[PDB]
Amino acid sequence: MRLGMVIDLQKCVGCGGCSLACKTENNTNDGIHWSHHIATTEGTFPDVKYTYIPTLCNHCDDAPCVKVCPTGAMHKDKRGLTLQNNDECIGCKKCMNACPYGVISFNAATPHRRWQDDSEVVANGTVSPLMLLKRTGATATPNENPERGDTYPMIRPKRTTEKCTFCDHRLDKGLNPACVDACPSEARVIGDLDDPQSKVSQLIKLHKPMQLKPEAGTGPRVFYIRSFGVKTAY
Amino acid sequence: GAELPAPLRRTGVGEWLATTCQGCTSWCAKQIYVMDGRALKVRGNPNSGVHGMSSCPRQHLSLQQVYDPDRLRTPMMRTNPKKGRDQDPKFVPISWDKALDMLADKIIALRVANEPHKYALLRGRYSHINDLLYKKMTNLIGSPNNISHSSVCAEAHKMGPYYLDGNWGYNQYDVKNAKFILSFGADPIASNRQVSFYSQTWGDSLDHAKVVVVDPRLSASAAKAHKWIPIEPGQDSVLALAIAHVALVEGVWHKPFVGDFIEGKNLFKAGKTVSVESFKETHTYGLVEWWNQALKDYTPEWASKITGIDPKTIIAIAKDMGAAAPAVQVWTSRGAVMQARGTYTSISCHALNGLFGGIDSKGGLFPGNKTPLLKEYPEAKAYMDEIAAKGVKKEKIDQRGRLEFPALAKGKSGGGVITANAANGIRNQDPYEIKVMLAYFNNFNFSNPEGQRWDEALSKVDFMAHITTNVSEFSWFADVLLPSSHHMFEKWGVLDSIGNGVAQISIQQPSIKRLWDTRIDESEIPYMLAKKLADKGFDAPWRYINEQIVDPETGKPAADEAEFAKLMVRYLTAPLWKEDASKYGDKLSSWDEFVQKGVWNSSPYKLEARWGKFKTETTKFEFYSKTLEKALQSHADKHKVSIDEVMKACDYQARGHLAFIPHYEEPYRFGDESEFPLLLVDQKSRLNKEGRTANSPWYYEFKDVDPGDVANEDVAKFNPIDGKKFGLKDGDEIRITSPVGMLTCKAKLWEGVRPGTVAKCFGQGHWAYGRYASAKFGVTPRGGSNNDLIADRYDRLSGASAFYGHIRVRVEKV
Ligand SMILES: Nc1nc2c(c(=O)[nH]1)N[C@H]1C(S)=C(S)[C@@H](COP(=O)(O)OP(=O)(O)OC[C@H]3O[C@@H](n4cnc5c(=O)[nH]c(N)nc54)[C@H](O)[C@@H]3O)O[C@H]1N2
Ligand SMILES: Nc1nc2c(c(=O)[nH]1)N[C@H]1C(S)=C(S)[C@@H](COP(=O)(O)OP(=O)(O)OC[C@H]3O[C@@H](n4cnc5c(=O)[nH]c(N)nc54)[C@H](O)[C@@H]3O)O[C@H]1N2
Ligand code: SF4
Ligand code: SF4
Ligand code: SF4
Ligand code: SF4
Ligand code: SF4
Ligand SMILES: [Mo]
Repeated sequence: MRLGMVIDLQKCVGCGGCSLACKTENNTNDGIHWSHHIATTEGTFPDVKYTYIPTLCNHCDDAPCVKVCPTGAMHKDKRGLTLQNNDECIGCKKCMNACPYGVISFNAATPHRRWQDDSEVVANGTVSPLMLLKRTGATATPNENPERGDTYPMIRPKRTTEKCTFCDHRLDKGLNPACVDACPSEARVIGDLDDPQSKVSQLIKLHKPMQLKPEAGTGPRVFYIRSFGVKTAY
Repeated sequence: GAELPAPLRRTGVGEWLATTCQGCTSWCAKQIYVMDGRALKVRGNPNSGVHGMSSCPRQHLSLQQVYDPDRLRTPMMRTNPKKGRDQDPKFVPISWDKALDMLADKIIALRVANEPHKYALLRGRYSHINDLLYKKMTNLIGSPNNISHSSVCAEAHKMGPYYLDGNWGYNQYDVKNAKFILSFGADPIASNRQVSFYSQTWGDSLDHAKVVVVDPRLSASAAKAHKWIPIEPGQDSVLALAIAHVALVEGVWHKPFVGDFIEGKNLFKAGKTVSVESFKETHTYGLVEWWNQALKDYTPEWASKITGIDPKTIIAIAKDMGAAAPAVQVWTSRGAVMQARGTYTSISCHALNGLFGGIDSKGGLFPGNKTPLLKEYPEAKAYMDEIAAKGVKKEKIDQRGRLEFPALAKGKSGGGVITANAANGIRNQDPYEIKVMLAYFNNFNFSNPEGQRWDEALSKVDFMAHITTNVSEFSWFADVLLPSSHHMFEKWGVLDSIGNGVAQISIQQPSIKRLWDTRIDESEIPYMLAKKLADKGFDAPWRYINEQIVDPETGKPAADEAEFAKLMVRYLTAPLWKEDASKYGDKLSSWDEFVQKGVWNSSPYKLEARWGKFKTETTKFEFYSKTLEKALQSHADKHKVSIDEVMKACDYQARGHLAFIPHYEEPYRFGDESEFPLLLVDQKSRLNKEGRTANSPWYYEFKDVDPGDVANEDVAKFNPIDGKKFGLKDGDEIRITSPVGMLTCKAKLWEGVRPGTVAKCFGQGHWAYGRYASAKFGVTPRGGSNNDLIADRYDRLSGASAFYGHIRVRVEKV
């Protein structure tokens, strides 16, 4: 089994809804986005092309982040996913240097520290992050998703790395990744690339698949098909 | 920690509750995922026939609005009797009873003094239960001044559809079946009125539709289009008119809709008039008169000289649209039409929807489907006393209907709101002073052009109360703050949406326990205020509510605030769930089923339904708008002048016949071009939930999803040509100055900007709202406020404020 994702760039409108869904799903600290993007502008006016490429962990066939991890915290599971036992992460950052794609973040900052602020913009009138935290019963942020704790810390400790888990906790329940459900055009599809009849397997035979940095030799399993833009008419 | 054992796992077991998003007038049906009493996720309501589960990205930002750490938790009163941008209000907390006591005393004082018309109700956003607070309460008090925000929105965008085919309203666009899409400034995968559905369909549609986007900037939509036309701001109608000209010369109008020459031969030759009697129109009126009076001379070469567009491109577009007809749809955005002469851009662009037959056709555009939703509570005439009956006849504070403010909504002189001009009437106490103001869900100091005029106006109002979640810029000037329960998570309401060939009606309901000591703007607060007014000797609002707004099943009035909030929605939606709505769409068995599904869908639109029966003077699609002539004649007769004198008084160039046909108005411009060499291209952020996500950190974290923009910054985008000309580099702190004001932000060089323009998102520049949206709350803004640059100007035929085309600016570093 080799789970992976196919992203249809013609369907994609570059809105970031996938990345925002990832924020709500996985309780990433402010500034940490497991799902993100690579956007480029090319050409000189008036012949200008803008392209948006959504990015995530490619859950590689030959993951360097796994090979360099001294504790074994970063590992492959039986679905082909690259996951992390956060409890065994010593924050050495070797995975970040080994990953060619820059999709791993390091919790140098105390996650959700801004919610400990108890100042009020209008005293005894407006509320505060800390008060809102107390009112809702949340531990770190009122937006924290408890589902995440099924398989991974809902709130990660400082001095650990983290990245896209392919919403493994949702897959365990037979559900879809949050970013897949969040896409208005159904541009994102996941499946078993070892199953020739899966939608993903058929998509990359029906369309020419493209990968990010295949020359790095990791065998990424996020594939891009088609084109964000179209050739200019007239 | 270890993975949890299956009996203790939590993924997927929470509850989904239906509501409606209002980040834009798409008004998408949603479900909220709730666990441990907290809202954790938003998704599109799968039962929605318009958009299904599809959503734009802003749905997730909703979660940082309800859980905004700068929301008000209590009513407040200011203790600084002075008001002003420089005056700290020194708000202190008070009870609801005390806050409404204060407001109630001021209202009753107006009535005792026979000046009820000096009360004003200001409405920003709203739901379809607004009639009580907006209209009925206001008129029962005795005021004509229920002032919506419609004219700072898109009323100019309704002029074409109304005066050509009788629709004072918006259209849905049949993208799934389109063969040609021509967008004058619309960016439907980022803004406009069904971002979820048009984002769902846009990329797929490129395989069967040729798409041209006309916009001074390379928008997301233009980046996914076959042609980007980087029009000079305010010149859109030149292209629309030349397309129509070529269509006639080439003989490729849609004959099943328009008609044809009696003898078959195409007699339209460039520059030469045609006999009206030689053509037989079918469902249109005025084609030949339009040609003879103007269109015969709107050649591709004439258009190329003004716009720089290749005439071969104009010709090729016209032919492509002819071959695609009737699967042709022309979009207009605020950008094209919210200009001082923009009524005729709406008309000129929308005329193409008739000429190529797209109106009410497959692949074209058409109005929202009919639904049985009620929009008003019962008439209140029997509850109007003599004080109220006299007050409601006074001239409105926004001066609608004066010679220079026709505001011809639905064909009526003084028929339309003039939101931005209410500040001027208040400012000048013309027609009279406003002494008591209630406002909700609005922030006109920030959202209206030259909003400092609202700073001034509000500082001159004896008593104002603001119904709001946050202390926004408008709130700064309030005497009393009345904190609103959040519309999307703590409120009963009802909304609608159109697209995908259907109209839907969706519920708003509380999905969490109310966080703070707030009340629902449109139900609980007017209810509580009516009780307070009745306690003080004015019980007409209370009697109206208790006798006329009763449960559709039990016939009983509400027993308390919470019951009334739901009753307001039950009453207007009863035709959907109490009665059989099968004739219009879904059959619902009960109120509970309506709430559980969360949405009612109409049947699919019947194509060509309006052909031959438009609500125009002729009942035809009017290229020569007898409908508009009649409205202008009414206004002219009212003021004892000719129509031409109305045109002159309203700073339009049209005279004679040109007042009634698609024609070219040179765009109005303000300021010396030598001193102010750049044209502002105002745009929305695709992460703006109107003016309400600037206090959401996730907004800034992903701000570069706006093509060309920069995460965690407010940037103005310049073409590198102008960057070199003005010595600008990426990241430079800059000041942008217009004749009426200035702002500071950062510079970004981007080739997707037409040279000679500067493209900058509206949405930042808050100095209040919250700690993330401002640098120093109440003092110093984050980013720059676009509307401080935009001179207070109007499309006087519609009443609309102008946000585009006339704004000249200069830029400098630091
Ligand atoms: N993301 C987001 N979407 C929204 C909203 C929001 O707040 N945020 N608000 C909703 C609301 S209330 C409204 S009324 C609708 C409005 O939706 P629209 O009427 O479709 O237009 P705007 O979204 O206001 O965007 C204006 C566009 O016009 C362009 N333009 C500016 N000047 C000119 C010109 O002179 N000629 C031409 N051809 N184009 C010009 C700007 O670049 C910009 O792309 O959007 C709704 N959709
Ligand atoms: N330069 C520029 N100006 C524009 C636009 C643009 O594109 N460019 N778009 C214009 C358009 S299309 C629109 S329709 C107008 C809208 O203009 P407005 O109607 O003034 O809307 P907002 O700016 O969003 O202000 C709404 C305010 O309601 C309060 N509030 C926030 N959330 C809630 C809630 O849940 N309940 C209640 N009771 N109150 C709440 C806050 O005070 C908030 O500032 O702005 C317009 N102005
Ligand atoms: S949600 Fe879908 S359309 Fe939007 S950026 Fe992500 S993949 Fe693209
Ligand atoms: S994308 Fe990077 S983090 Fe993800 S599996 Fe590959 S090497 Fe590891
Ligand atoms: S930072 Fe953690 S996951 Fe990465 S290599 Fe070091 S121990 Fe392994
Ligand atoms: S698969 Fe899940 S963890 Fe990965 S980017 Fe999508 S939402 Fe985030
Ligand atoms: S912001 Fe507008 S388009 Fe986006 S989900 Fe909300 S209502 Fe729909
Ligand atoms: Mo609007």
